[PDB]
Amino acid sequence: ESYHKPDQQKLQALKDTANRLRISSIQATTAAGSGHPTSCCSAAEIMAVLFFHTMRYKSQDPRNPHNDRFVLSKGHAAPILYAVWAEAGFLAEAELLNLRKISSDLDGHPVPKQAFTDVATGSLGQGLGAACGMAYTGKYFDKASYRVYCLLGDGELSEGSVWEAMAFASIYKLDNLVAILDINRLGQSDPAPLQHQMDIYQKRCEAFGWHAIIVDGHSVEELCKAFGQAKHQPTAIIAKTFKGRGITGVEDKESWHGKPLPKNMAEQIIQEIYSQIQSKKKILATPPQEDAPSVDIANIRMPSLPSYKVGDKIATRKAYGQALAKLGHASDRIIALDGDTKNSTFSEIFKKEHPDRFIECYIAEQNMVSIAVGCATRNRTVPFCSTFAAFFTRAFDQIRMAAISESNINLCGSHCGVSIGEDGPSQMALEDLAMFRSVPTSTVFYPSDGVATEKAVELAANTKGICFIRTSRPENAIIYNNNEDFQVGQAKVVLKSKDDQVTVIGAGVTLHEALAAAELLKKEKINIRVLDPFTIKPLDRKLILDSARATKGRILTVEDHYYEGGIGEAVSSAVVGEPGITVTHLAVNRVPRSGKPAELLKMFGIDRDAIAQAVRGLITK
Amino acid sequence: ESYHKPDQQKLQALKDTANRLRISSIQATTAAGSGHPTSCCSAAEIMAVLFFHTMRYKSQDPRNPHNDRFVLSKGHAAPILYAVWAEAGFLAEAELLNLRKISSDLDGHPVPKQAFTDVATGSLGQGLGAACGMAYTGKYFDKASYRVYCLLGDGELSEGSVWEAMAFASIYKLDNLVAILDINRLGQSDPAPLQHQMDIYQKRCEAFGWHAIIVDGHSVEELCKAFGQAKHQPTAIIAKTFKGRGITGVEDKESWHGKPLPKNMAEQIIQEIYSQIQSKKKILATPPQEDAPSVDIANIRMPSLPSYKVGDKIATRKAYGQALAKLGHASDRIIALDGDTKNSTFSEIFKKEHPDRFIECYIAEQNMVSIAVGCATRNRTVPFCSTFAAFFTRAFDQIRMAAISESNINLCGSHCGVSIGEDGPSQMALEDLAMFRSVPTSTVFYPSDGVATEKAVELAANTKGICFIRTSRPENAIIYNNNEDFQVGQAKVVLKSKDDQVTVIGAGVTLHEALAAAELLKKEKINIRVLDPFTIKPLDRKLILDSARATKGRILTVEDHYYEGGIGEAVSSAVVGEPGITVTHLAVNRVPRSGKPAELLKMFGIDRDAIAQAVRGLITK
Ligand SMILES: Cc1ncc(C[n+]2c([C@](O)(CO)[C@@H](O)[C@H](O)COP(=O)(O)O)sc(CCOP(=O)(O)OP(=O)(O)O)c2C)c(N)n1
Ligand SMILES: Cc1ncc(C[n+]2c([C@](O)(CO)[C@@H](O)[C@H](O)COP(=O)(O)O)sc(CCOP(=O)(O)OP(=O)(O)O)c2C)c(N)n1
Ligand SMILES: [Mg+2]
Ligand SMILES: [Mg+2]
Ligand code: NA
Ligand code: NA
Repeated sequence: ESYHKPDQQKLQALKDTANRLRISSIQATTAAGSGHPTSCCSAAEIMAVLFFHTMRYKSQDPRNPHNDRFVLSKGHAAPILYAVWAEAGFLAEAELLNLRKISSDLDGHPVPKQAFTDVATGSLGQGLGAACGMAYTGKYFDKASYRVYCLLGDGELSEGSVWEAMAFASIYKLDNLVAILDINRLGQSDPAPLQHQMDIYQKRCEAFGWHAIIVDGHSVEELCKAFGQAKHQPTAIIAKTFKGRGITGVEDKESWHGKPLPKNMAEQIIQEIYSQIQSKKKILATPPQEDAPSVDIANIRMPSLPSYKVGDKIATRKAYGQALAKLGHASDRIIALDGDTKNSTFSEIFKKEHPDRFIECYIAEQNMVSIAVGCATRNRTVPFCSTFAAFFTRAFDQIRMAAISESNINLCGSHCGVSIGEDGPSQMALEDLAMFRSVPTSTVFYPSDGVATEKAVELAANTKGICFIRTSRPENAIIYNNNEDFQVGQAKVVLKSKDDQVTVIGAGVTLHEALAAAELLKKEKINIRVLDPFTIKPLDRKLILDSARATKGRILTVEDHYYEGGIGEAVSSAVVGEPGITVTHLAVNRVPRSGKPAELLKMFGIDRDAIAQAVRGLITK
Repeated sequence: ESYHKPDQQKLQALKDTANRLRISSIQATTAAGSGHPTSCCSAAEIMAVLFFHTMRYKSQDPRNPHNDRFVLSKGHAAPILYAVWAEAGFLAEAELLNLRKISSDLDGHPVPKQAFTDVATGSLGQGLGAACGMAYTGKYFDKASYRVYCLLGDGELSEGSVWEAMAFASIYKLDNLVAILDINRLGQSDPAPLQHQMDIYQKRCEAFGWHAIIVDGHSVEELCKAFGQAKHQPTAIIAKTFKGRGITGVEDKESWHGKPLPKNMAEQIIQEIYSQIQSKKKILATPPQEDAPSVDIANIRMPSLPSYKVGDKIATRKAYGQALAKLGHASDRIIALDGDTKNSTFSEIFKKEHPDRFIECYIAEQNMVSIAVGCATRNRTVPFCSTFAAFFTRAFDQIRMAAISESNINLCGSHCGVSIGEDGPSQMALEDLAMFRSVPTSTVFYPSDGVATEKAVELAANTKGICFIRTSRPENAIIYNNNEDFQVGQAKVVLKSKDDQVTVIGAGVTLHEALAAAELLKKEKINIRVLDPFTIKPLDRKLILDSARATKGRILTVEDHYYEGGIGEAVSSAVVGEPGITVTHLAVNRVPRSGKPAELLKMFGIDRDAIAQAVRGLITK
């Protein structure tokens, strides 16, 4: 479709639109008594041109799969996003004045309870990565005509996650992606480092493989023209703007970030702005080409039961890769992402079988999570991203924001605990249960053998929210029949007798250490009940207490994790006050060190001998 | 001091050194059965030239404050670091063969139990930020002649944290810093994105303000020359290398990252390499100019007691800034860092009073933490870094690695919980207690008024490990006398009577809600004991149980945090099994939303009315 070169009337209408957007941003934030009108005002021409000249979308159906995508990475400009959607006719204009109220959904930063919002972006520097996932999906998966536009602040460009996204987009040739940089000179508490050194922004963007265009960000004509030419690269529109543009005496000034105008001032400024508006008549949105495919929404089922033999040995990290590849044969919706760790996590098995649905994200965990979030938007794909669980700590803010975004992504973190052995603590995940349990939409799977791992992958695929699967480096025996039924929130008793003296709860390597401890103790005529949680969150509280009532009220938890936030604390929190119920914990008490897996389990007090000694001390207490 | 231009004999000795380093890296990793010899071999000439021509250091005193610093950012090249320190005469050569053993300190990645290691770097992309802190300290604080050298991998350069550090170094004119990029074409599981496109690396470095020099990374002469010229910019030595250099048939090949040579192969390769060595005679290290100043090690004490009046109102975020500024008058060792949030966290007060000791880190939380770690190395400074607690999640891997680095840094995170109100959940820290409690060297302060905040700052300054202070946005009454004694691990009973029916544990805003609940309940002739933990980690278990025994065994915890990993779980874990002891929790059950602070405390069930209802239900249970 050809560029429609605007006439003066259309340009004036875009100017009028921009000024209406300024007025609304001021009105809403003054009414609220909080917000960021000066951050809205620098972006007003950009927003007017994108929404009312460049982009193609259904104004009454913002989530429509054919629409261009817009990502407001500088999320504190939310009032101007709300204003554009009122201008487009989707929101009632009166509702804008209810910004930030508990009675409204026009919250302080954008969130997906709003139909026009796909991802939450209030933590700066994350929007471009989500936009990259949307664009990758558009070009390679949907193979559709929609474009993706992402508006960033200049201070925001200090976040390294932005530059990971920059690099991703040029690696993957995202010529359907446009980044708009609101170079308004100022951050929150000082000028942004580069201020109005436009040439340095351009050099940085070009060095990272983008086509970079410097524009006057307050010229609707320059913006129309720059937006109106597609490229064969991701394109950066580097817009020179003034913070607080159009607010006399505030434009280009410090001390105004995140400060609303007092009511007397708002009135005077609004009259000034209003005097610039030539017509009240609004521009209409233009709809998209409807070429996005149908996506099925059905449950995804493994093509057959697991085919692992009891007593065979496999690491759960390898079972993960096998299971993911298997599920990829059952649904084309499954995609896999990994951060240069595919030979360690075994996501390489998926890549071998389904290369078109594997996304190499390189050593860039923050961006990987954001790509996954973007790919999951509008239910276009079912992403599984993997790395070492330790390195998911690099992406905690992206994971946190993924829950605020109501995202359905699946994360598999390998190499948990000290049982990795010789690499040492940098590679050892000892805080990942704490981290993922604190994510409010999470389900935490901790499979203890290959069968449980395959079942966890299948369950995760069909579970909403942030699903985490904790996998382990060493090989462990298969203990479950292939036809064992597994469910979220259902634990398994893997050893029991009628005279059990303690219920021992372990998972992964510590489940297997608990089973070996049981063999040790049998020597001593002491029996223990052994329970495998399967999911750490939610925890099968009923089976845990039923078990504990069978074993004199005594529970012992043993985990390859630090004491805080893990299995022991989950169990304690679930059962505290239950009469005759006691909980004793074994976990890792400090930063570990290198050695063989068995040696470290011993050093840190979570192997078979430690468990046996804790059981004896309970019995003799 | 002039460059000493090496003769052919010196160049040959550097070549011989490089080849000795290759042999040792192979021997050690073959002996261990794990490790990364091909990642060592690409760096062997770089390491030989740095250690035996360019840098100045005391070989027998690696921690000496006058020494040049070396940071191995690509930490999996640890065997070659160990080999250089054996070559320099500090380590016994036999010990190299004990790599990765539980009987050795030559662990899989470098760690500060090694005298020659300042920061742990096994999580890629963090070393350059630590190096920036070291260089900033050298140039601006110590005002000393030492230089800082940081070796990075090429895959590693995909981490956004690297680019934050790149930008920091050019902002702050770190002309005493050199980054060496080991452009060996390959990452772990595939070629690095840019492969041997040296010109693109150069353009990226130059765009970020560095002086960039492309060299043959296997030419000792080119390396000597490039290292031998100081600049007025941070300098990037962009070294074209081959992975596995010198290992015939492995050099430049895929499928060899992190794979040791089998013993038969090692023998053949080592003989080949050894045949290239012209002399066994080793080069000696050259010592530094001794111009680093003396740093005192004494306790740091506030110059006076707090001067806050009971019943006055102040937010703990503002008390933090006031307290930090005050302590800065007592010791020149205190430095402050903030990520473009100084007007929100009130670290601006410190900046006003002590501008030379404030480091603006911009919107780059990962790098901020790494700068702090680097500044704290060798005890040169006592850093306090601040941002919103929510945004510390962006830096969790840096914090995790800071504990592995045995670092003494202080972190103050503001804007905790839903009590911030209108910005919404992107800004609300609801997982920070979970996160910081999981850091094994942490102390977690949660001050409930301005007096407690000042005492927490003072205590943190004098406490080893990762200290976290959780501050709050809204103003709250001062409840403590200025002369109240505070200690790590000591809680306070702030309300008690002889007929108390429940012990209510709150902190920050929920302490004040618990006190208002107590006033509500008094109406009903119900008294409650109210306990302020002060530190969440370590928790005053004794006072909590003594309190609970006075209140019919009943504890109620109330927190502006998610359920997992916070105060309620800490308390439960501490007291589970204690007879007649029950714990009931109130916390935030899901992602919040915008509204007034009081409205959100109500919506999420953690305000005075929620507490009063939970107390009544205990009593009537
Ligand atoms: C990852 C990260 N780090 C820091 C910040 C903080 N911050 C912003 C806000 O969080 C808004 O999103 C902040 O203004 C709060 O509302 C302040 O709360 P108070 O309680 O103090 O009122 S916005 C921002 C600066 C961004 O500058 P630019 O990128 O240049 O954008 P522009 O406004 O100039 O267009 C900072 C530092 C966040 N949010 N995320
Ligand atoms: C933040 C982050 N993300 C990923 C990685 C993984 N990784 C490395 C190692 O972690 C070593 O530090 C990895 O090799 C493990 O030892 C493998 O464990 P196994 O159990 O599978 O044996 S190293 C690395 C690739 C780095 O490439 P370059 O930067 O190019 O360096 P070079 O080797 O070519 O010189 C990756 C992805 C870590 N560690 N950190
Ligand atoms: Mg700005
Ligand atoms: Mg490499
Ligand atoms: Na899922
Ligand atoms: Na401290």
